[PDB]
Amino acid sequence: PTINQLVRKPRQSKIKKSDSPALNKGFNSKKKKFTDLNSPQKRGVCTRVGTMTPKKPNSALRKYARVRLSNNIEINAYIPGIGHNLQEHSVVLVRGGRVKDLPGVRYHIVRGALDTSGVDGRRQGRSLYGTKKPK
Amino acid sequence: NDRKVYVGKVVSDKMDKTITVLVETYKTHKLYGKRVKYSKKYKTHDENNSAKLGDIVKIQETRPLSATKRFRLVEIVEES
Amino acid sequence: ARFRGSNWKKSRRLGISLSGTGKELEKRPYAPGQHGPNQRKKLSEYGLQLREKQKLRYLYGMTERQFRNTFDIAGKKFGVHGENFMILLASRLDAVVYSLGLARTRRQARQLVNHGHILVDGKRVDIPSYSVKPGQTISVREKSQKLNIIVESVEINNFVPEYLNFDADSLTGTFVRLPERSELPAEINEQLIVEYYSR
Amino acid sequence: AVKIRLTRLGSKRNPFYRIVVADARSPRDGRIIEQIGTYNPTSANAPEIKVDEALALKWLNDGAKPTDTVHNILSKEGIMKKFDEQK
Amino acid sequence: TMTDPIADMLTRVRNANMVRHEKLELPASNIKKEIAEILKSEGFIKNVEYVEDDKQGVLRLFLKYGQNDERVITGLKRISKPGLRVYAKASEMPKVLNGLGIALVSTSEGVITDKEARKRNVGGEIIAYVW
Amino acid sequence: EFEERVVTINRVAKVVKGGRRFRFTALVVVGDKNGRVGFGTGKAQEVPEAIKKAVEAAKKDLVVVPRVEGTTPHTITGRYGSGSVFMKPAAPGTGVIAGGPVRAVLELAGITDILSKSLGSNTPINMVRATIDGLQNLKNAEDVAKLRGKTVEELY
RNA sequence: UACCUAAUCAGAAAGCCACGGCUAACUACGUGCCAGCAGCCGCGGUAAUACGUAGGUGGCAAGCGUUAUCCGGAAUUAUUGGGCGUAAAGCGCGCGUAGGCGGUUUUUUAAGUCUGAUGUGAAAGCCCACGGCUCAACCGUGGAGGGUCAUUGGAAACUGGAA
RNA sequence: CAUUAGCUAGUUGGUAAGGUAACGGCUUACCAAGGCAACGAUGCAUAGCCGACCUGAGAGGGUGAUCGGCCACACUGGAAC
Repeated sequence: PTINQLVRKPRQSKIKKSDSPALNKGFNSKKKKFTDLNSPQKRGVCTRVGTMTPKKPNSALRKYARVRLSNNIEINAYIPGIGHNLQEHSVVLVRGGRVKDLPGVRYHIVRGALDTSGVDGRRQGRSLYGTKKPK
Repeated sequence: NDRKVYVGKVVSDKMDKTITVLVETYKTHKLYGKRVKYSKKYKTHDENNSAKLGDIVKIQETRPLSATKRFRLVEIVEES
Repeated sequence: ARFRGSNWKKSRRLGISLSGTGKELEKRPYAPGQHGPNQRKKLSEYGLQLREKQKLRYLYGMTERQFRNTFDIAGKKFGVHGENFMILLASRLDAVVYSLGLARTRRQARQLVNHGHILVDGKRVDIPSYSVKPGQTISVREKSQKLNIIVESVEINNFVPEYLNFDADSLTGTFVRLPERSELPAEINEQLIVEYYSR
Repeated sequence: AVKIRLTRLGSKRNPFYRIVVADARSPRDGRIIEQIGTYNPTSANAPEIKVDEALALKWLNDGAKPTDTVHNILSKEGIMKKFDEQK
Repeated sequence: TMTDPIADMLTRVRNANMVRHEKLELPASNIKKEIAEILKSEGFIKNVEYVEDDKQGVLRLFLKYGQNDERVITGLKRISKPGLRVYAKASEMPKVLNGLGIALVSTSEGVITDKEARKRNVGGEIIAYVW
Repeated sequence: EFEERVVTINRVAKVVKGGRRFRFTALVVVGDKNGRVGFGTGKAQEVPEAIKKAVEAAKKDLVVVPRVEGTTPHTITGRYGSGSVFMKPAAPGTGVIAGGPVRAVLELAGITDILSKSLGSNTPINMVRATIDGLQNLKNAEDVAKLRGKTVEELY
């Protein structure tokens, strides 16, 4: 635009909508209010453990878990790895990162953490997927 | 020392011993650099209210008079 | 010593001889590993920039974030960024000791500086990364002046670069001059590491 | 009241001090009025001290009161002597 | 309506130079007169002719081209525009094409070039870029 | 001797009654690292022959690039279609700060120190055309002084 | 307690991630659109350098990766530095108010503009130099820099005011 | 933030009196109808501010841990000695 049009109407940049919104909100049990926190991870309770069919191009039974976080927020989280020991009423640690196939899963359950075991036979890539150094 | 002086235009003389002086100045835009005209209204004291709406007058600051006035009328130069 | 590894496999993956002056790239001048003997593919721009950086880094035994930190100091100085970078590497105490001729290689000279056998300006300097300035004195510790390893290499060193005055008697050095690009290793393209860090 | 005192400017076990004219109520490393000089007690042998003369005698005439060791520092430059001469 | 007579002058030169016209005429002005004589002394145009008519006399400009019809003037750019004016200090005077081109600066010492303006250590309005 | 660099190799297709007659096109820039650079393209039925046609195409048209100590005489922005390449001369030790196809063009010429940015389309062919366009609009002090009837010192 | 001096031992002191392209690093085996991987392009359907493992390789290293958030790359709010025929974008068209901009010359003024001088923009910070810790981090000194700043001279082409 | 447009009535000015370290609607009486607002009054939401820090070639963008300057607060809310 012209300089005068810019002076009257300064340029407005676009706002950035962030992924993993449920990690950006805290809770205050005393005031019954939601806060803004920007947490790396959040801890929740598994209210449902099951398996989800993936998007159309792919075909594989993917394990997931419905997790109610520390907030009053109920999200769906992926379970990386082969074997998992999670049933209902399991405390998990949930990080960011979505699954492309699974529609409605925007988070990942951290393996090898509070009440979540690692992958039994993992030998290369043990930082991810939990599990300690064999021998 | 020295108290600041402004020159403006009388835009209100509906109150006794008080006039409103419009001191228009210039402020450049920080980003685009264009100078934009902006105006500021000053409420000034004049015991003998000889200023009439439309006069360019001389204004000098002083101690607080009333809730808003901080200026006195120094010189009237226009007639309108 | 940080690397503490195979100095042949590195010089085989890289294109230069690092330490040894040829003894490493004689029978197998190709890359190490299972796919080493077979033919080599072409290298992209990034592969060539990274290769040359690894050439100079493994030559001096420094690690990253210290190679990078030294590179950052070089840009501050006047002149060509690449030249002052290699000048600063040649001014390291562990490198000056080897180039003086006190040791027979780079790693051993580091252990001579590290274990405190040097006594720069008559004072114990056991930091391999000490930056030697022109007009100093790189001596040898009195109790270490009867070291067989030191005297085994003091005579076979022969050539000493012009920016280093070496005394065979009293086991002392001088660092008379700032090294020029000529005296520096000629197998390293300085302009290719400058471009790597600008990526 | 107004005090001529030392402000710590050193790291762990390596203290450096500035000779500063400051109010007594102000924090040690906080608000000040004027910097007068420096005091390094950990230098080679003798503690190297640097003091200005015009401002130091200006504040002393204005009623600033040196602390116990600023008195020593002002004495090693004869500042307290010349302050005494002008009775 | 006409708002920038100077920008019209530079565009007249730009348009005539593009089609390699040997000469052009434009209504004259004191500041437009000086810009023409700055370009003459800097070797961008051949000659400046000012003809006295009754009203706003005529400025005739004879453009210069080189051996292989090489347009001596490569481009013209109005810098200070009525919608946004540009003023520069002597310390931040711009160097058009690393000195291979002149910037017309109107200072208190008259309409001059950017090279010797730094010599007088004065600033003014950056009129146009000529390279 | 003219060093050659293959910029890009692209598999193109023409749909026929049978379907998808595949060809290969090659973009190659040639230069001498002394101030003569050129580009060309060629399409063959196989990759190794598309390069040779491109190399021959490039060697025909060479652009003389003026340069002062491995840097351009001044600042210029080359344009061709949607491609635009800004080119700033730099200090002796700077290096070639350039992107993709722009990097090959300047390296194959006698340019060793430049600051550049691709302010347009990233399509390789128009990037090269834009890069070449700036290099021919470049002017050295000698020519400019000659054109204006002045000495080089009179310019400065 | 730093620190120094004697003996003694290579002994007590490396792991993490990657290797399809972006992007440095490839083979074999197991499975067989399953198990699983994935930032995107996407891989996996009995001969996967893309999944798991084994060798090798490469990148770093007392750290290595993942997640969370900001700037960059993004010229993707374009003042520097974008556009509106067909990709998003010219209001259906007038009359018009504030505002923005405004033909040539002369005289004057000096608000902008330019050029000085003072006062201040604390200290600590950034950059440069120098010195001290065995080097470095760090520390200390000296400059520099930082304002739509205030007061006060000077210039008068341009913009502004007056005739 | 305009999908917040009209806000105030000690409000705004004056005249007296009081009291305040001090000017002043600071307060009280009596006069007049005034005062602010698309140059964003008001309202809503959010927030301690700055030197400074991160990022960027720069222009800019984000941030306000530790250190220093200022402000405000001391279980919540009033008051004075």
